[PDB]
Amino acid sequence: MKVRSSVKKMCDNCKVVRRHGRVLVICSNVKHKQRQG
Amino acid sequence: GKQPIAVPSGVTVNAQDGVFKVKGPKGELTVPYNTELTVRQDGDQLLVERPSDAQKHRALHGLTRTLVANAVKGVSDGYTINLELRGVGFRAKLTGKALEMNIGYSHPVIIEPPAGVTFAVPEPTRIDVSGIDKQLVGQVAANVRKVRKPDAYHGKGVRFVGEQIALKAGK
Amino acid sequence: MKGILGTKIGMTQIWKNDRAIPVTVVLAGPCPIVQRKTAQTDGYEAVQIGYAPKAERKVNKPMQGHFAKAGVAPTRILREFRGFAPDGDSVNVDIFAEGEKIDATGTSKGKGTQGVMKRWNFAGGPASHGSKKWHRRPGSIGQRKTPGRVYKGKRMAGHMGMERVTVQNLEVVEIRAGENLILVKGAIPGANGGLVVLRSAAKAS
Amino acid sequence: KTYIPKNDEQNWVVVDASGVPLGRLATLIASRIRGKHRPDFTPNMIQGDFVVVINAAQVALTGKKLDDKVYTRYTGYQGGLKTETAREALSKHPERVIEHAVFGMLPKGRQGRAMHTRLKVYAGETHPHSAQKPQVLKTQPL
RNA sequence: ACCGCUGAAAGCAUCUAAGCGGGAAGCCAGCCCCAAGAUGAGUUCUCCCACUGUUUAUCAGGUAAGACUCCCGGAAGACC
RNA sequence: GAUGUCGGCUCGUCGCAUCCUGGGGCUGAAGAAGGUCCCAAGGGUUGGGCUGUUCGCCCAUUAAAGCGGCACGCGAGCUGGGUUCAGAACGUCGUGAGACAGUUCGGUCUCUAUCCGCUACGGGCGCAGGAGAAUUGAGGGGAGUUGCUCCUAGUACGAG
RNA sequence: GCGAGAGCUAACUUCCGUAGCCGAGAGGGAAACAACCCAGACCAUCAGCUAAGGUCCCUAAAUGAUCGCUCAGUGGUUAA
Repeated sequence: MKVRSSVKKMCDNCKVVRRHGRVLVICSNVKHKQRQG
Repeated sequence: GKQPIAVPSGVTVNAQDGVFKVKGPKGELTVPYNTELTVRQDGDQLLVERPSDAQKHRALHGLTRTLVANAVKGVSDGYTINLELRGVGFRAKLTGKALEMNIGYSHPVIIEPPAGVTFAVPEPTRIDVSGIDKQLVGQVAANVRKVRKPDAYHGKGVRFVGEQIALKAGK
Repeated sequence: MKGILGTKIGMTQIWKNDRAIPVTVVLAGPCPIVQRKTAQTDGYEAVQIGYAPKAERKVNKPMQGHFAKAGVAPTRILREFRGFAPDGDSVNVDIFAEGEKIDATGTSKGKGTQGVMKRWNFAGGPASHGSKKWHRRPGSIGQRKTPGRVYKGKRMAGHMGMERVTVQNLEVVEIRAGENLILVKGAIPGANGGLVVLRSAAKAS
Repeated sequence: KTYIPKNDEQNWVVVDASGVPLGRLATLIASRIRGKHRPDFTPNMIQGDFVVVINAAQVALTGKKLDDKVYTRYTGYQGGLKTETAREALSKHPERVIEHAVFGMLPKGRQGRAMHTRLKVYAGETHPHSAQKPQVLKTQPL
């Protein structure tokens, strides 16, 4: 999991989602797994 | 936006109040919704209409329909998911209705189906969770798919037959 | 739950097979039943047993009635036990069984007013390299202009002992009914002649 | 020259807390207690009727009854005596959720305290009516 | 934290905005000890019971149940 | 018309930007062992040698051998090794008296606690009779650690 | 506060210019509080209108009216 302040796409997958007051990043690949929190 | 509504024979809706009550051949099922969420049957088919249209609304909208349409194929055809046990010595037996895992753990894993679910096993290497409520089934085949996820090097443990599990591949 | 009153009596040596074991000989005399509390009278379920006897010439008038209210015979000690019952009077026969683990609960021998080295261990200090705070005396009570006081609970001298205590899970080694005698492994609280209460494991392994 | 006091009065009202927004309700309770449309309407001492609340357990909040509403409570020398609970967490004692949100909207002085005395909540309903043998003018909120 | 079921708004997809579940030496309960001066001062069992004193001595005074005083002790304790 | 100074010792308690134990994502993660980011402060965090030390280096261990705060926590609590009195010495500066980035041996650290606070223990009164005794539990406190061996299994895994 | 030097366009920092206030200023407001905001106390009065500020309850006064904005507790501690 990657908690980064600046969260953005990293390939034509990265699906920026919004679960409980948080900005997430689900990509078909994992190393792209992001999350401001 | 969603509107079509196949309400085949077996059914029996009862929009009485907010408890959009239902009854079919598989067993009377009940699903609540939003009151200001406008819906009932017109002519033959059915439809859930809506007041305002943009978000706070068109969402519950696209929710309810999908939801009721479920109770349909619900009491109409009943639901059943098919799981796959995979890996060396992985195997499920049973006990009454109790799903019985056997997946590498120093001691066996027993799983018990809740109030309206049923376990079945063909070859102690394939599984099945049938039932009435589309949710629970999913909401439980999960609990079974969880007793052991597939690994990134051999994709073992329970999975979804036509499951796509590529392998990292190590040494 | 279950339980009965008793008197400590002393410890001694005893071999169970080839392993000598120290044991605290307790006497849990037969106990009377002088009042059944029920979550319908006292709002809660429980029992009142009695212990040592007492001459009626000592027995207050009111106390007589309470005991007479069950026709028992003035004891001199009464104690409650939650969620218990039986019919008649409570003895250890059948109650505790050889092998059961129990929680003996007497009253610690009273140590009077004790320092910190003794009541809380502390460490006092020196004994030779400069002093006036030889061994005992606590070091410092706090910090400075912050928490310009001392905390609530700081350990300091005080009356040590004379407190209720409970030493859990004791193995009832032997049991001599016909003598309301019982033998427990290990040491029970308080001194001989003291009232000890033996119950079932408060919560055991 | 201004008016004086009375006494031989003790209006015994019974407000209902059901579904109503705790706060609002509270303010109301806190109102009458201290002095509503007031008799001699005076400071010195209280003439503010006696309040009986039923239910309580079914009072009402909004976004937070899990989040935000955290009734804190710091015991002994605060050697980490930081004890707090979610309001929903006050399902053990709804009774206090109210009772302890009103003693706030009430003077805090000598008299002030003697004023929680007249507030008298009950987590129930009809059963509560038992601890109720005097008047009972049910003056619900609004 | 993290993993999820059913799933719209974006006819797909989504742990989610309706909803539902799993989940930490931590939190609350649980264990042992204190505890109604919890002045909102609780509960239960038992005992003693309704004395005397004329607007001149308006309330105290015999007493019940019970207890203190005091004596002799104590595994209780500085004194209490 | 005085807020005692470095370091120890004693006594603790708090934050988390967690040192170890707990849970988790990703790993270039086979397993075992690790890296790293997230959540998480319940509790725990060893004994020696050198130095006044803090620090740090080192011996032997450990699950670990956290970092900081509280007048660089704590002298009406102890020490007094350190350094900012009087003696004396060396080097150095000064014609000198004296001086010092310095170094070195020596050198009285004040029985009596009033208010708050704190630990124990009593007396009063109160709790709508006067008494004996048995309790409910509002609330509050204490405790909350970790290794190793065995078993499963020489399995899963792995060319081994 | 405004205009500059200094200083890290740091400090209840420092030095000038300039206006106001405290100093020599009570009263209302700003929870509390020199100088910020309103306003300058001759004494007496259970009389009245207003400023800055305010009008759920702790306090005096519309939980006011109408059209909107945000579900964060933003409101009730900063930024790329």
